[PDB]
Amino acid sequence: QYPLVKDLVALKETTWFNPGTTSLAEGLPYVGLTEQDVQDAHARLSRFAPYLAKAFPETAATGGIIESELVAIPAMQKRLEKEYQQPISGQLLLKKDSHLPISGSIKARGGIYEVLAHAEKLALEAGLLTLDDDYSKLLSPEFKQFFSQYSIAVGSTGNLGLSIGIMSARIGFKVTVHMSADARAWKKAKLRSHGVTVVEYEQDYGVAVEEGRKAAQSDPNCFFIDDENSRTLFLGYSVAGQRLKAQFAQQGRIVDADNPLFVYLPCGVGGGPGGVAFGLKLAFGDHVHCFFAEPTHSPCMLLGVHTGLHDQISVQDIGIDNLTAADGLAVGRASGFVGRAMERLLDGFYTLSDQTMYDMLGWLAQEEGIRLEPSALAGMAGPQRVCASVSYQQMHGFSAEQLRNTTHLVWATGGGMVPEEEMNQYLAKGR
Ligand SMILES: *Cc1c(COP(=O)(O)O)cnc(C)c1O
Ligand SMILES: [K+]
Repeated sequence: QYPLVKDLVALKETTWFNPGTTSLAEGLPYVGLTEQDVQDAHARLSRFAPYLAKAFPETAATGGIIESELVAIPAMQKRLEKEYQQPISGQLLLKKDSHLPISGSIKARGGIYEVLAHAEKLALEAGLLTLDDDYSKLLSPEFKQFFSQYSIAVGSTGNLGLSIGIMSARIGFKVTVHMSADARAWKKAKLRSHGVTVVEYEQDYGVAVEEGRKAAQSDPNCFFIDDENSRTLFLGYSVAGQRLKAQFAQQGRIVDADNPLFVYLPCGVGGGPGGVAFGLKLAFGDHVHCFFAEPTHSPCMLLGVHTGLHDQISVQDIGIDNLTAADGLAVGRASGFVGRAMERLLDGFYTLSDQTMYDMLGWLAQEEGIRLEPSALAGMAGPQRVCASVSYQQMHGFSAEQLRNTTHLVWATGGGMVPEEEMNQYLAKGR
């Protein structure tokens, strides 16, 4: 076998288990954020819940908590064991962030949160709002006019654009989304139907984000959503940790030393999976084990963490084209901060090809009736990478029994809003 980086260079599916993981206590100083920060995010989303229930009536029945289902997928589990000839110990579950309301992706967590935090900040500073107000008052025509004086910009592939576009437009902000090549036509149409300005290019994610950042700095009433650097996005994602813990409790599922939880997180820039992993660590401690999953054509986070260069190296530095069917994950350079903040708290990083993603996407639809976009399948290959590795199991001291009592949680990150035509194209690609 090649050394790891040569696998990367060759676009071979590969797996790196992190030999420098630490206890939660030993890792926490390096995060730069705390459980108090995470609880402040929960509290902010709770303050906005009465606004959201009215602004987006699809959330009224939970109102307006933005949360997704946690489901068991034992038919898919058996299918994976059949197709890849590797047993999956324990139970396989799926977290359906693909089916979050409003924008149908994990970006409905961090993207939406960042937009709400920005509105709140402006409204507070204007003297228009206090923390103990009923936030549904923000729906008033006066508030919409207030927010119309401010603009938001974002670069995206873009579930992020979709999330920040739809939320910002509903609030009353002017919003422009700078879209990478190609970004799906349906997403641009969807944004334009919400009164969002979209600016189309023909370079990748990093260029779109760069040009979007440039345009927002030209105006003190324009706020750039910076997915490479925003801790606010990260915190919006991290809210998922306690939400999941509460679901596990409700469902009567134990997470402890004897019943470990392994979580498999698709990774673009790292804010999404990093933020979720942080919230998970605070919720479950040393008993949750987190794995990032990237396309073979975009292994930016694995590359950054493995080499210790983080955002100082890109996939293109190693001759990789950053072209993948997994749009949400087609990020060529890791986060400005997530790798350093989180490496001690991440058990491993792996890559999988577009074809693997497409094959699994079809199997999931066949076995479970759940239809996702290719990006959302990246975690699905994780349980078998982990179960096959004797060295990973020995590294962490996992017994046969602990492995039988493991929960494997695949984090689905997008797909619920993909139109039938595009979904049928996805299904046509798998074998
Ligand atoms: C945002 C996104 C991810 C993870 O993205 P990050 O850039 O790491 O935050 C994964 N899957 C989908 C479908 C996404 O939209
Ligand atoms: K990536």
